[PDB]
Amino acid sequence: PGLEQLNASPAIAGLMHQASLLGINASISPELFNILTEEITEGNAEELYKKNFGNIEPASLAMPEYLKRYYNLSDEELSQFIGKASNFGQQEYSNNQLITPVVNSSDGTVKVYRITREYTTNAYQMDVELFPFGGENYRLDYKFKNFYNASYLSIKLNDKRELVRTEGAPQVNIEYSANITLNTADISQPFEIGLTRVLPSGSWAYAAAKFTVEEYNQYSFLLKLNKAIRLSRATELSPTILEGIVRSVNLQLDINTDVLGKVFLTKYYMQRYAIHAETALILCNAPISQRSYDNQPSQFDRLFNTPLLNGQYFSTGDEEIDLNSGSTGDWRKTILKRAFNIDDVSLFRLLKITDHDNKDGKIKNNLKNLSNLYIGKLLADIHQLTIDELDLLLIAVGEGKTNLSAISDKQLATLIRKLNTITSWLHTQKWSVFQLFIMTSTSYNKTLTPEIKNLLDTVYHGLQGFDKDKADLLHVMAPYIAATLQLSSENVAHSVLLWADKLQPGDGAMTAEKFWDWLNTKYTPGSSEAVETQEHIVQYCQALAQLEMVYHSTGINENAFRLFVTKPEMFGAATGAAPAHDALSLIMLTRFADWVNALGEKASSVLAAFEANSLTAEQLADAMNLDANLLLQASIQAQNHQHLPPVTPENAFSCWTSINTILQWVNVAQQLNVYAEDYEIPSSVSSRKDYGWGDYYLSMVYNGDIPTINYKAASSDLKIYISPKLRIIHNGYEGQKRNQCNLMNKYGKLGDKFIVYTSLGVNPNNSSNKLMFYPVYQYSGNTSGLNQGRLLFHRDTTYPSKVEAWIPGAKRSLTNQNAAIGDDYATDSLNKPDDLKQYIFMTDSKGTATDVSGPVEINTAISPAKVQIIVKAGGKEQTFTADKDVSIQPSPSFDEMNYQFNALEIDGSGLNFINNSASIDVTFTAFAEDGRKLGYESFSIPVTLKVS
Repeated sequence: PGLEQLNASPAIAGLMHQASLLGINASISPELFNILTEEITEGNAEELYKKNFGNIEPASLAMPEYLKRYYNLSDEELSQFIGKASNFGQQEYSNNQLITPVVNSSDGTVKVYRITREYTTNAYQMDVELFPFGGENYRLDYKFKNFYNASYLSIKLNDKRELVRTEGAPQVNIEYSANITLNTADISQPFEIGLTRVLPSGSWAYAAAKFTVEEYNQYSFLLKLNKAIRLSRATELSPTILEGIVRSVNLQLDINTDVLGKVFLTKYYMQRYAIHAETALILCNAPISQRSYDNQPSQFDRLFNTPLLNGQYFSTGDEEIDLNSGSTGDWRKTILKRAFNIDDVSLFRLLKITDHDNKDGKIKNNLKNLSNLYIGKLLADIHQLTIDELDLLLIAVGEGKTNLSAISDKQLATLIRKLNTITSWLHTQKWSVFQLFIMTSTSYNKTLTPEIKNLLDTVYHGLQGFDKDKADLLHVMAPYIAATLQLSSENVAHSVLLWADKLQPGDGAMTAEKFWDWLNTKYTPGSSEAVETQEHIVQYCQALAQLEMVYHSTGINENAFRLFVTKPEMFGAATGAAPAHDALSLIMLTRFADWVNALGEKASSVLAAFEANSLTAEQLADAMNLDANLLLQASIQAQNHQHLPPVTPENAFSCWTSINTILQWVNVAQQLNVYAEDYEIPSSVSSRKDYGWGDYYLSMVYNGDIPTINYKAASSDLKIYISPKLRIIHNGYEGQKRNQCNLMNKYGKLGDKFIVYTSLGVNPNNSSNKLMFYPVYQYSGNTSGLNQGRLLFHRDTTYPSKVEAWIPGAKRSLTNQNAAIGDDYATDSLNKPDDLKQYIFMTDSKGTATDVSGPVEINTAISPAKVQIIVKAGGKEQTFTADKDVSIQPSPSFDEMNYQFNALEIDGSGLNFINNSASIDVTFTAFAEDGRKLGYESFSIPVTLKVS
């Protein structure tokens, strides 16, 4: 739980990137990872919508009740993603963005508007807002702060195009509204609405905001909203809280890996520590978010001014604040005092941890400094450390020369990690930070202690004439120094000497040899004055105390300790490099010792095996009494992930560093433990009784069913309710029509209007192919670029060729050079649509030729309204129009169109019954813009009555 062991064993965790780590505590599936990652553009919007959403139209999804129901989210949770909405059209900015759906009753369309506001000028002296009332007409709300005594005010879209001008001089605290119109050309670019007020002498004061207005198709909008929502449910954070994180971290409204990483770091910080979301964010290295959202006070005011000294923290960034300890400054210093719960002195130490460079206690008051001091204090706070402990521990890890200052985000994160790992470790071990500090750090403060004077005298008289040949130096040396040290045996001391020599602790690299030389040469006992080098020798002194602690602190088998000191190489050391003193290393020695003791008596065999290459896994297995394969797969597992010492199968068993890593694989795994007088009706009726083609046979209605039939019985009367859905598709059974239609779909959108050709033939002469081009001529229409016309064609021939279309009437030929294999268009210059009415001769210069006949003009436009449903029961036919009946109407798309009829009421009796059964005719039909019927598919719904 909480993934504590994953935190405990950094080696195992090290294999994986934090990004994956997120998967455990906060819910984000690999695919969800993908859903977050995909980029959303307006072009992409439709497909990604098909991607992210099913058949549902965005008009259906946009309804607020529908979302709540679908997501199973509370109204508040829903309100967090989407700007709040009133009963009225009025909507307001929430989290510095406006999100407004706008539907026009005329069109029957759903369009979602999103506006971005960013202040270029002022932000004081100005407040401007923009609301979309409808297409092309917007309401502008602007209020004035600051004073300007102007003759008139001009609201300008750009330097040129003033939206509004006022003869009166604007006054204080009055938001004034003026209706303004913005064009589609205007909307496309994020424009700057600038309010300039001119007073005779000023002459003017200027304040302006940059608005980004985005039009969203129903589909894409839901997608982007989707990411906002999925984030909030899974991470379990507020959409505003996330908003701060995203807005803070990267470009507006984009969810990135870094952003996820930040959500994760915070969650981890808050899971492990009492810390609330806002404080954990700063731990994550963030700046205090000054914004106020959700009717909550900003992170900053809540952080600093929940209590009141008697002043609201301005956080201006202008004010110089006296942080030194030893001075009484502004109330601002007092502000800091209540917030952190610190004295002036300790605050000074805080500032110093924040910035070593800052000579006097003065602060810029910007966000960076506030974040830096707070970082120092929280750095102390999350772990169980006072500022003293945080200071020693920072110097001990070795970091604190280094200041928070401007520090790499990468480095702040590293610092966070180191602190987290060690703190959890000390916490487990029952060791204080100071105890750790005395042992870790290379400090060794220079002083002639009585203890030191005594060691030296004994050793000095002891070592004075030493002959290397006669005896081992360490051996001879061991009892002298041990004698000085309290309760250390000769062996313990000898092990210590080895470690000291390997470590070389000091600003001056030190060796016992260096040490002895200095002693003989320079040192005199009982003399106060001495060579400055002494600081370095003092280094030796504290260092020995240090090394000794490692042995006692870790609790290592003494022989094993000698082994580590004598051959750190086995422990994965550089073997040429000094035995490591790090946090990573100290834990390593400790885990190694515990392991040795666990081995117990057998440990001699193991450690001995350890001296040579003889120790292996599965040998290790017998000792641990774990299954051999467990160790072996630990090894495989080690080999696959990347580690500080790399791990290879040859090596998995022979070198110790791999062994320690493999064992951690073990720790992780073990942790996971791994009569009739109603209608005696048929119980349904949906079979294609008949299917009919469009009038022209160009388009048709593909099979889609009338889901069920219901009925209510009355005296002589019958009420039957039906739910038939309509489908319109443009594809032929097969042939040229499909090709032409494919061209229309590929090259153009729905309602567009254009000419297609009925009869295509191969030319006698000029043709080897018996193959023909499939032409269609597009017009300027709903979606047309510059051109009046474009000639579209589909060519079967694989080989590259030029296609030319010649017109006898026109006497001009549209040309395409090296047309694409599948489909291509020859643009028309000095385009006249009338020309294309005339007979066209199309050919490849190479073997293909075709002659086109029977030109037809077609209008693809179908209002959902024009399409109908017809019914035959009894004497009278019944009809139902789409506008009333179609709940949501489909966006014009060439690909397909679906129409939904809510429910329809139908006649019965009459419908005369034959063979005691009768059917109710239901036929779906449609009519396009040019005036042909797209097709129709007729259905039957049978009914049975009494029996004669």
